[PDB]
Amino acid sequence: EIVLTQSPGTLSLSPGETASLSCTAASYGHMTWYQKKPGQPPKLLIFATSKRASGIPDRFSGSQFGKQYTLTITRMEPEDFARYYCQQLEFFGQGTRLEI
Amino acid sequence: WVTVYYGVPVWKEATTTLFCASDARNVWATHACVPTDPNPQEVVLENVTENFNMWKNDMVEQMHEDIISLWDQSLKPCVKLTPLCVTLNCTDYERGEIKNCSFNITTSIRDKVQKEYALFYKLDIVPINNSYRLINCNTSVIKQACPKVSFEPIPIHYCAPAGFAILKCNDKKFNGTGPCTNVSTVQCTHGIRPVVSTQLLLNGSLAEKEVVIRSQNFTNNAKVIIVQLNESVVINCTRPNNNTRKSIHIAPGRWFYTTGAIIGDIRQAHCNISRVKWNNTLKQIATKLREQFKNKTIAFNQSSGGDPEIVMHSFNCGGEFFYCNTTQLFNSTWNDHITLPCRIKQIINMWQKVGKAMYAPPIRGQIRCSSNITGLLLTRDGGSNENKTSETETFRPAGGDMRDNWRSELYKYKVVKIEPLGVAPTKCK
Amino acid sequence: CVTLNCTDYERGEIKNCSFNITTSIRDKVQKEYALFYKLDIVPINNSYRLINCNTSVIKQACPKVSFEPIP
Amino acid sequence: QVQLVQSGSGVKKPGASVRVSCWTSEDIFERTELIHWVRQAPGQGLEWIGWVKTVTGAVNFGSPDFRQRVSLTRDRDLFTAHMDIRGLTQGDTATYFCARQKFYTGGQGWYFDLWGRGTLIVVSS
Amino acid sequence: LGAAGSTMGAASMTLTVQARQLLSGIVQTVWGIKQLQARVLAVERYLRDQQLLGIWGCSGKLICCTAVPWNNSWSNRSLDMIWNNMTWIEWEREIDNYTGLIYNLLEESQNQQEKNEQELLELD
Amino acid sequence: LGAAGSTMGAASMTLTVQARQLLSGIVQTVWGIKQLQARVLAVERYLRDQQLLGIWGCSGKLICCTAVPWNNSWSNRSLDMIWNNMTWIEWEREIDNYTGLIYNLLEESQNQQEKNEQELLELD
Amino acid sequence: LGAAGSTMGAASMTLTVQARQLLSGIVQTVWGIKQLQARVLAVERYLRDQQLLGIWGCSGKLICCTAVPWNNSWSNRSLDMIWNNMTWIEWEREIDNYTGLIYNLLEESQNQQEKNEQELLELD
Ligand SMILES: *[C@@H]1O[C@H](CO)[C@@H](O[C@@H]2O[C@H](CO)[C@@H](O[C@@H]3O[C@H](CO[C@H]4O[C@H](CO)[C@@H](O)[C@H](O)[C@@H]4O)[C@@H](O)[C@H](O[C@H]4O[C@H](CO)[C@@H](O)[C@H](O)[C@@H]4O)[C@@H]3O)[C@H](O)[C@H]2NC(C)=O)[C@H](O)[C@H]1NC(C)=O
Ligand SMILES: *[C@@H]1O[C@H](CO)[C@@H](O[C@@H]2O[C@H](CO)[C@@H](O[C@@H]3O[C@H](CO)[C@@H](O)[C@H](O)[C@@H]3O)[C@H](O)[C@H]2NC(C)=O)[C@H](O)[C@H]1NC(C)=O
Ligand SMILES: *[C@@H]1O[C@H](CO)[C@@H](O[C@@H]2O[C@H](CO)[C@@H](O[C@@H]3O[C@H](CO)[C@@H](O)[C@H](O)[C@@H]3O)[C@H](O)[C@H]2NC(C)=O)[C@H](O)[C@H]1NC(C)=O
Ligand SMILES: *[C@@H]1O[C@H](CO)[C@@H](O[C@@H]2O[C@H](CO)[C@@H](O[C@@H]3O[C@H](CO)[C@@H](O)[C@H](O)[C@@H]3O)[C@H](O)[C@H]2NC(C)=O)[C@H](O)[C@H]1NC(C)=O
Ligand SMILES: *[C@@H]1O[C@H](CO)[C@@H](O[C@@H]2O[C@H](CO)[C@@H](O)[C@H](O)[C@H]2NC(C)=O)[C@H](O)[C@H]1NC(C)=O
Ligand SMILES: *[C@@H]1O[C@H](CO)[C@@H](O[C@@H]2O[C@H](CO)[C@@H](O)[C@H](O)[C@H]2NC(C)=O)[C@H](O)[C@H]1NC(C)=O
Ligand SMILES: *[C@@H]1O[C@H](CO)[C@@H](O[C@@H]2O[C@H](CO)[C@@H](O)[C@H](O)[C@H]2NC(C)=O)[C@H](O)[C@H]1NC(C)=O
Ligand SMILES: *[C@@H]1O[C@H](CO)[C@@H](O[C@@H]2O[C@H](CO)[C@@H](O)[C@H](O)[C@H]2NC(C)=O)[C@H](O)[C@H]1NC(C)=O
Ligand SMILES: *[C@@H]1O[C@H](CO)[C@@H](O[C@@H]2O[C@H](CO)[C@@H](O)[C@H](O)[C@H]2NC(C)=O)[C@H](O)[C@H]1NC(C)=O
Ligand SMILES: *[C@@H]1O[C@H](CO)[C@@H](O)[C@H](O)[C@H]1NC(C)=O
Ligand SMILES: *[C@@H]1O[C@H](CO)[C@@H](O)[C@H](O)[C@H]1NC(C)=O
Ligand SMILES: *[C@@H]1O[C@H](CO)[C@@H](O)[C@H](O)[C@H]1NC(C)=O
Ligand SMILES: *[C@@H]1O[C@H](CO)[C@@H](O)[C@H](O)[C@H]1NC(C)=O
Ligand SMILES: *[C@@H]1O[C@H](CO)[C@@H](O)[C@H](O)[C@H]1NC(C)=O
Ligand SMILES: *[C@@H]1O[C@H](CO)[C@@H](O)[C@H](O)[C@H]1NC(C)=O
Ligand SMILES: *[C@@H]1O[C@H](CO)[C@@H](O)[C@H](O)[C@H]1NC(C)=O
Ligand SMILES: *[C@@H]1O[C@H](CO)[C@@H](O)[C@H](O)[C@H]1NC(C)=O
Ligand SMILES: *[C@@H]1O[C@H](CO)[C@@H](O)[C@H](O)[C@H]1NC(C)=O
Repeated sequence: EIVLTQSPGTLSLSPGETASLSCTAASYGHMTWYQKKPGQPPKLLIFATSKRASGIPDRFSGSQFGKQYTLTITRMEPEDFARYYCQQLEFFGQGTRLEI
Repeated sequence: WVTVYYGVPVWKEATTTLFCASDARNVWATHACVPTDPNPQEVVLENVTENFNMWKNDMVEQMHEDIISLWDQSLKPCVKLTPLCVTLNCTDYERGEIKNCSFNITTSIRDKVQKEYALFYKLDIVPINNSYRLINCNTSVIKQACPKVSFEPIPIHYCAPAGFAILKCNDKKFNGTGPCTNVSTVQCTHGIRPVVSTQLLLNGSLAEKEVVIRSQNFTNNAKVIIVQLNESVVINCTRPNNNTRKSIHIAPGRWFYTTGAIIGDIRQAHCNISRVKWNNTLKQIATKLREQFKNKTIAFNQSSGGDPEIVMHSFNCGGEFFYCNTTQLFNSTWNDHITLPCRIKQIINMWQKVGKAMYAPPIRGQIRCSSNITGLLLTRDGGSNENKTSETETFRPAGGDMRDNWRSELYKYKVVKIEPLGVAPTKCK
Repeated sequence: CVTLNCTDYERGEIKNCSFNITTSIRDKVQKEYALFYKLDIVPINNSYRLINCNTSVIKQACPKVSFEPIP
Repeated sequence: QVQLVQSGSGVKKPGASVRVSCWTSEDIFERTELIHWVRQAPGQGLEWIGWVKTVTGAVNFGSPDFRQRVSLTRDRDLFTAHMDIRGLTQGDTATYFCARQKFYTGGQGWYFDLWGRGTLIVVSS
Repeated sequence: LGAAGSTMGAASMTLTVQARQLLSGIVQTVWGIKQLQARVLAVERYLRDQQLLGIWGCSGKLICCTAVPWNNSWSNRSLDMIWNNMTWIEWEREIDNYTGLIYNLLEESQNQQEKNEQELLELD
Repeated sequence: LGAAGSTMGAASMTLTVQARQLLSGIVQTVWGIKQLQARVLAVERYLRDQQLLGIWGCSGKLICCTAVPWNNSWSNRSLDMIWNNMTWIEWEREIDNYTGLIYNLLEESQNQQEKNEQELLELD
Repeated sequence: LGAAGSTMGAASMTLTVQARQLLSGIVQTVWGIKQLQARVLAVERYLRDQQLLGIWGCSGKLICCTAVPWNNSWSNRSLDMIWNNMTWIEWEREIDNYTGLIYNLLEESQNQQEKNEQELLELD
């Protein structure tokens, strides 16, 4: 069983527009989101409870209401064109990347 | 018209310090507690339900602070080991579990310092040649328990202050969370004996019909699941040897005690638990765990971790500290006596408090212990992203947090405050 | 509470006793003397120890504290 | 973004062991409930390795291979933790990271609030 | 608290029947410290409630008359609608949003206004 | 306690005359600790007695009316037989075996039954 | 204490209006010790005043009737002379020299004599 999966995986973006990413997982429950740039550890963006993490200037948010969670990325700012991952306790998604 | 009433049977969740009460100094110096009422019967509140949460319940936190405080109050004035923290020259007398070590002791309440010897366990020794230091003769302070002070758990009752009440959940198989539909109230809780153990819980209350398992979040592997049996599994434990004790003068008013001699031959401490009851117990637990996890094969895979206080099963016996090999118990798997070598330690890192430790005095052999074995503290072993390969859940023994031992009993209680005033409309002058 | 070398000054009820004192709030320990009663002395030669310089703890009353019974 | 201090990078021969340390400030250490370790091999997503509990030294693992080859320990006097990996293979080349979780209740999930910079462990001929 | 299991209408007698306070009085070295503090708290809570009854023009009564009409702007229910079916636990859930208003009104109408009239009657 | 020297009949006036409580109120670091505890105890005892008077339908009165007939099954004496000759100290020796019964009866007849009737009168 | 700014005549209403006690109840490890002692003191002061009202034949009233005539041997003033112009702060300055006499008189006339008459009325 693949407990946690992530998609679209590869996203073709146009800065100024808002992007969205999502994860689905077995047994539901809360799930977090993180993002990284090459050479760095990932930063927390979204708390498992969908609360925004400190240090983020109100760019990322989302909701569940199912086994799925979806968040949006405000204006597709290039500053956030990081590799994104979901986490559900011991499981991670394979991640996604935002590209222009 | 607003009519004023007094004596209105309502309450709200509230936190307040609970009063200590007894059935009638050691550690549990309950002579300082107020004896409970005779026939301390409860009141069943028909048509009253209440919402409980054993992992939020502050009664556990208060209990935690009392047990620590009492332990320190009783150890505070006792002889220090610290003045003896010197490097010693030691010989080897299963090998050399108990060793005869010696030094030119600089205490002995004298200027004319002298050679003296003592018998210590290897378990408390850090090699430093054949020289050594004790494990807490480093950056920590060691005090010895007073020879006059026993631990003596004693059942302790906690009582609401007047103006407060304790609501008890009597709803069969309640898991400590959410609404309880069988609620009754008392001024005081039943008496709960302090239990000092890891991995397996000792005598305490049992489940009503079948083993029940409780968790704040069963899918969160960082949490420990508490398993409450509906029957006990008795175990006997001994130290089948004889010994003597010797004193060292540390301070003019204080003596330190070590083993003076090994009498008869040397034999390992061990426990003997019914094999049938144990095997049935794990099958019952696995059955209920399967319901919690729907339908996976469940295995018990021994303990793992670092420190032996967590890895080995531990318990107090009289004033003695036992660590036992439960690898012989947490075995096998289901998808439908036993002898445990043990070790005796003298230096105890109680409460896992950094910078402090207690030294236990000798009991001169003949240790005889027993317990009921009423429950397990378990954690799940793992899981990770996998390419749809296989399954089977496994569990291991857990411990080190005394609040779970208390929580395993306190889960049935909630503290509320009584608010006797209120109004309602009628008609009046 | 050290062993001291003492002389005899009804005989020698009050005696001048001495030792290389290891307190004196210093590393450079020194000889010092004091006058004590024989009544508080256990012979240990002419050496001795005090009666409670054995298995008991001795504290001195603060010089600023009187007893003063008071009704 | 508080950083944790890790042991450095290096190359090991197959069968070798590596000591991966992670030190932090005394308050950062004390406010942490769990120390997590993760692995990110080049081209791979993030793999959870396991955790060690900050008070007891208790552990949990992702893969059973880590359960057998990786020892996760803690030291409360030093305000450190370690990941001792034995039996290294070329398949274990990855950046290894230490991170810490400040979260303690049910319903919260697992967190990486604090991070080290990662260490690159290379295993080769 | 046995009375908690029934309606507030039933409690027109069971409040009275229950009667007994479970607060201070008749119901009433780390452990020594905690016990002393618990005793002090029971006293403080007891007196706070008694002082409120006093200021409202009430005394050592289980049931007390007011001089304040019920206001439907708070909660508009028939009397049967609350006395039957509803319990005291349920009832207070709405009153929590009005209690402060109610208490201020009780003080003025039942006690302050009445005592000023009585002083005039005494001098007269 | 000067009144202790006479009969309970004499005390029909000397209880009243004595009046003053010798408990809390108007009469009212190891020593600091003991003094604080003594003060708390005086308060607790005071309130326990006042709460009993309240629950019985009594108030801040030296003499209080009941709604409970005397029961000769407890102690059968003429009134003159107790008020004359006997003192209060002597009297309580028999009452100790009935006090609990008496108190429960006082609560119901004088207060609980009367307050329920008054509520009906208020609504009427 | 806002009422402190006016006359005692004005206070015939402002005492009543003020109403609320600033003592115990509704208003209510070195710091832990001091806080506990402060709480105990508030209770003691509260009860001392309440006990005095009780012994005088007074109850939980802001204004209470006596059975003692004013004595001009203490202070001979017209009523208008005190109620107008003078404040309560000023008034008590003279009463401090008579307060003890007054209190003893209040106890006897309003409570002790009346309670003895009531006992006779109850037996009658
Ligand atoms: C470990 O910790 C995790 C948290 O990290 C807990 O997870 C929560 O578990 C509860 C209980 O299952 C979940 O609550 C459920 O929410 C559902 C809401 O979604 C509905 O509506 C959306 C609309 O888009 C639908 O897509 C979706 O399918 C649902 O329809 C409720 O529906 C659930 O049940 C309720 O409604 C049904 C409707 O018929 C009733 O029949 C039920 O009786 C009930 O009323 C339920 O409320 C909660 O969402 C979980 N959290 C998260 C974040 O997923 C774990 O439970 C916890 N595990 C343990 C063992 O403790
Ligand atoms: C679970 O029950 C056991 C069984 O009672 C409790 O501990 C045991 O209590 C007995 C009490 O008689 C101890 O016996 C001791 O024997 C020595 C022999 O000389 C005597 O001197 C002592 O005064 C005492 O009688 C026995 O050793 C002791 N065993 C242990 C393990 O302490 C046990 O405390 C209960 N545990 C809980 C959590 O309730
Ligand atoms: C309970 O007692 C057992 C004693 O048998 C303790 O663990 C045992 O430790 C020995 C030594 O490491 C293990 O044997 C070793 O096996 C490897 C396998 O390749 C071999 O190479 C070594 O030369 C040696 O033989 C033994 O298997 C192991 N047994 C178990 C059950 O783990 C055990 O730690 C004790 N546990 C507790 C909680 O006290
Ligand atoms: C308790 O934990 C031990 C390990 O710490 C478990 O033993 C391990 O079990 C796995 C699966 O059976 C073994 O893997 C197999 O080894 C054979 C050896 O030729 C191989 O042919 C298979 O393809 C597979 O690799 C593993 O070697 C074994 N490890 C040891 C040290 O024995 C044990 O099963 C656990 N207990 C329970 C009840 O699960
Ligand atoms: C709630 O649980 C209590 C458990 O004590 C049940 O009452 C007990 O019923 C047994 C039956 O023989 C009696 O022997 C006990 O004496 C009863 N307890 C008490 C305190 O009297 C009670 O019936 C349960 N209530 C509900 C609603 O299930
Ligand atoms: C857990 O159970 C297994 C299975 O019975 C034990 O392994 C057996 O140990 C006996 C000991 O003499 C061997 O003769 C068997 O051949 C072993 N079985 C296998 C399949 O190897 C195992 O030792 C038990 N674990 C513990 C700690 O007792
Ligand atoms: C719990 O609720 C039930 C009904 O909701 C109560 O039963 C009522 O009891 C009165 C007592 O005389 C009867 O007149 C009613 O007819 C009963 N109702 C029904 C539907 O039979 C029961 O008493 C409640 N429990 C408590 C403690 O009040
Ligand atoms: C002690 O007892 C004696 C008698 O037993 C009391 O004397 C009585 O006092 C009243 C007071 O008016 C007289 O009327 C009686 O005639 C006296 N009796 C006799 C026999 O002379 C005396 O007062 C008692 N002491 C106290 C404190 O009451
Ligand atoms: C302070 O004193 C002045 C006068 O001494 C008070 O003023 C009086 O207020 C009443 C209120 O209705 C008026 O009727 C009087 O005519 C006012 N007097 C004068 C001379 O104008 C003032 O109120 C006092 N302050 C307080 C707090 O009472
Ligand atoms: C004290 O701690 C240091 C830390 O590494 C250790 O090396 C040393 O052996 C310890 N000494 C004792 C007696 O434990
Ligand atoms: C077990 O916990 C769940 C949590 O939602 C609860 O609904 C259920 O009723 C509990 N079990 C019992 C016996 O109350
Ligand atoms: C578990 O499944 C295996 C599969 O072959 C089976 O052999 C074994 O007997 C099962 N265990 C039980 C208790 O039925
Ligand atoms: C287990 O619990 C029973 C309960 O009565 C008790 O009598 C017994 O001593 C306890 N201990 C053992 C080892 O049976
Ligand atoms: C591994 O992942 C691939 C992804 O498509 C999946 O098709 C395959 O079934 C998975 N596992 C196995 C054992 O085949
Ligand atoms: C201490 O006590 C022992 C007991 O016999 C005695 O022999 C010795 O002389 C004592 N020493 C002093 C200083 O009193
Ligand atoms: C209160 O009224 C509702 C109306 O549907 C009814 O369902 C409920 O059972 C009633 N409760 C009681 C205690 O009569
Ligand atoms: C009470 O009556 C007895 C009867 O003999 C008598 O002896 C006694 O003196 C009387 N006591 C008083 C106080 O009158
Ligand atoms: C009180 O009377 C005196 C008489 O001269 C006057 O001066 C004073 O202002 C008056 N005070 C008030 C408050 O009226």
